[PDB]
Amino acid sequence: LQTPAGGK
Amino acid sequence: TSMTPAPKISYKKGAASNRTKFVRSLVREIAGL
Amino acid sequence: HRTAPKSDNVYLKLLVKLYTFLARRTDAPFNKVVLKALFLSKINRPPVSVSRIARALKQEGAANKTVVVVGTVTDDARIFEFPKTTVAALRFTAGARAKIVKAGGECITLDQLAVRAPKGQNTLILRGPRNSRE
Amino acid sequence: WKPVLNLDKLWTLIPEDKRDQYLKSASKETAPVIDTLAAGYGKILGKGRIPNVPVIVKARFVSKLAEEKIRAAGGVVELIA
Amino acid sequence: SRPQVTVHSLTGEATANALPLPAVFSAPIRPDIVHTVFTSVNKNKRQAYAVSEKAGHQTSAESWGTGRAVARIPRVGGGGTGRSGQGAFGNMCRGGRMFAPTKTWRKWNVKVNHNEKRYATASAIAATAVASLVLARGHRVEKIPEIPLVVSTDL
Amino acid sequence: PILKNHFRKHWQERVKVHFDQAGKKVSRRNARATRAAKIAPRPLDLLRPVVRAPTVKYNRKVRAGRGFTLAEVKAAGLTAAYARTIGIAVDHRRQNRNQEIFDANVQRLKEYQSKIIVFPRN
Amino acid sequence: VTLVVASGRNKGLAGRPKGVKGKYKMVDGVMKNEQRALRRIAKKHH
Amino acid sequence: QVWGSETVASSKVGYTLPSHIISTSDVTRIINSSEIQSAIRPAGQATQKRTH
RNA sequence: CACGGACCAAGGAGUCUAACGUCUAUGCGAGUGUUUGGGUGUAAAACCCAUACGCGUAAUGAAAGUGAACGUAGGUUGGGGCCUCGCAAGAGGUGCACAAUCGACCGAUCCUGAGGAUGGAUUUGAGUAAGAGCAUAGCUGUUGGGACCCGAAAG
RNA sequence: AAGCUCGUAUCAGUUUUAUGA
Repeated sequence: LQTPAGGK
Repeated sequence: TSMTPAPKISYKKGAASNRTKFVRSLVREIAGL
Repeated sequence: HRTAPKSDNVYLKLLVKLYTFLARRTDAPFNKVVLKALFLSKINRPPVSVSRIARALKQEGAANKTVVVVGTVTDDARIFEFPKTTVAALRFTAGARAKIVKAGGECITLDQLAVRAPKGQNTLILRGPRNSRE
Repeated sequence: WKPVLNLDKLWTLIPEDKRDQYLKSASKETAPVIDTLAAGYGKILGKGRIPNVPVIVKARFVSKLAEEKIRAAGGVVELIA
Repeated sequence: SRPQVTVHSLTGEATANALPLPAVFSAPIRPDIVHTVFTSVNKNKRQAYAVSEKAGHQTSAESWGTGRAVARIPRVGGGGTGRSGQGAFGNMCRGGRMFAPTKTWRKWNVKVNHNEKRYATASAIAATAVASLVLARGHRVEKIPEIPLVVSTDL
Repeated sequence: PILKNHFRKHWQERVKVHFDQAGKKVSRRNARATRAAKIAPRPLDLLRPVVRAPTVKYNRKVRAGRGFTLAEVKAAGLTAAYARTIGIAVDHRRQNRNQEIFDANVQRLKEYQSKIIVFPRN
Repeated sequence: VTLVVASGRNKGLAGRPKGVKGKYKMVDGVMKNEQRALRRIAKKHH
Repeated sequence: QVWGSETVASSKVGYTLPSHIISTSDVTRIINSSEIQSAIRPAGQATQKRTH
């Protein structure tokens, strides 16, 4: 629900 | 703008409390000095 | 004085090989200075900003000259208008490449310059600020 | 905390795809809103001239000369609340 | 235009479909960069080795002192063992501590610049479609049609 | 010309070298996979609020908070005790003073309540 | 204090020789090299 | 798509394939150019005759 | 002189790391550094990455504070190259980096009295004067670590 | 050792002439 660290 | 926050413990700081005033003074006279 | 450069880049070795030929043959003092400059180190060839090229074209009677940099050409934010000339260098920073092409001119290599100016005609060699840094 | 910003830059904060539209047809009242607080710069300083294009500056602090140089170009300096 | 590459079928035939070069093959082929990036990258999958901390210290040796017509090296005390009265604690000594015992906090992994790493990987792709560097590297590639070799997606 | 070397103590006893960086990343991903295998339909983390950082330096930035409030949860139209069962983190000690932060959080809660599918106890 | 030269029956001992005394100095050839170089320093810096 | 070109971006954040510092990989070809050979002064023997 | 050396085998001594620095190489370049982490992985490899952070892009003053273009970024003196003329020597123009001297702006420093104004003179700085750095690697230097290897009158 | 100039008229454990107590 929080925007993740890194690249999706 | 401000949003008028909820009251806390020491904002009604020492709320009078008729009973504890009575109890402190009740022990004061009994215990001596 | 140096025989072979400290560089291990094979492409820099090819440009050195090219200009050793032209410096000993054409007997023009252009190629001797260019070939001297390719033997220098990183601290000894400071980058030439696109601003210094702009100055060199504001220069009196130096409008349609082909500017030659033997270091690297770097982008700048302080300028707003850039002239329409051909710039020859080893490497162009992505921003400076963009700025030179957008202005209308060409950004060429050093071997491309060697075809265009074998005796080093109509050229102008700029070097970057050395003792400005420590 | 006070990171400084020169007027010589001043346009790096605007993305480079927008800069062509702003630099061409320099019309007053329709200026780029340059946000320096979000950019990560406290004070504005002057290192050189900008073009005649109008500029909106929003900052915690500015210099006298940096204020004057935008005013001469025809732009406002908005002191933040 | 970037020439064209004839895709081959799984049977081994020239399919009429031809594809342009992806401009990765037109990167600078740098032997020096690929080398100096490779050494650093090859160091990365590496486990720590170290000699034991207590190796050569589990001994209660002590020097016999000067003036006794024997070496000044620390010698094992006690008696009736053969190990008693024989040199310990030195790099020169048998069953003695090694010189500068190997540690785990030696640098094992190598930090490399990311664009430098990508430079080398692009150059490496660029050299796969050379056909003479492919022969220099090894790879029996004489009896094949063209390089870069491309096969259909059904593979 | 300066340099300060803190190697006067018996430093060689306390040297931690993190060889297990690659091992511990795998270990946390296995932990997440296990937790998501036990908490099947649910995300993996509670719904966290939007919050303005303190100090003159960072008050430009907007960050994750711990929990909402009893105020933001009530204004959204639900109770704190029920919000926790739906996976909304609740902060009792945090206060509401800024209107923009408040409204952003209420809309974050409201959009969350539209997107969810709560299972019945049967 | 008596100087015992470590040769023959005195060469290579852990402790005391046959010579009965409270204090004694066990003494080498390598001891000469040190004490000569400890005089070369002393006779120059005094 | 992975590496980019003249048309496509990169798919990598702020990446472009490096530029050649020399255009042609062959130098002898560049020596044989019409303008260079016209500016070049004539070559010697390559190997010298032994006088005295 | 003195000290070591009966003979042979095998072992046997400037190593690793941290911190800071010079030089060189390489990538990018007013920016630079992925590897704290997250994603991914054929699985300690490799390959991607959001948000910040570090150093640099601005200094000065004790701090409060203020904050670098009058000029084509400045005049004069030299200056590799290049350009025009020269059958050549040579003359002139342009002058890159860089070096000397006279100036403009920033900073603190006094008269002028418009309160602190327009202008006046220096002092300070590893200043501005159209950036040059960040990162990795190599040779290496200094300092700290058992620190080139063995040895000390011990508490 | 490195960079930047001039590869020169930059000079020399020397002689001469003149100036010298």
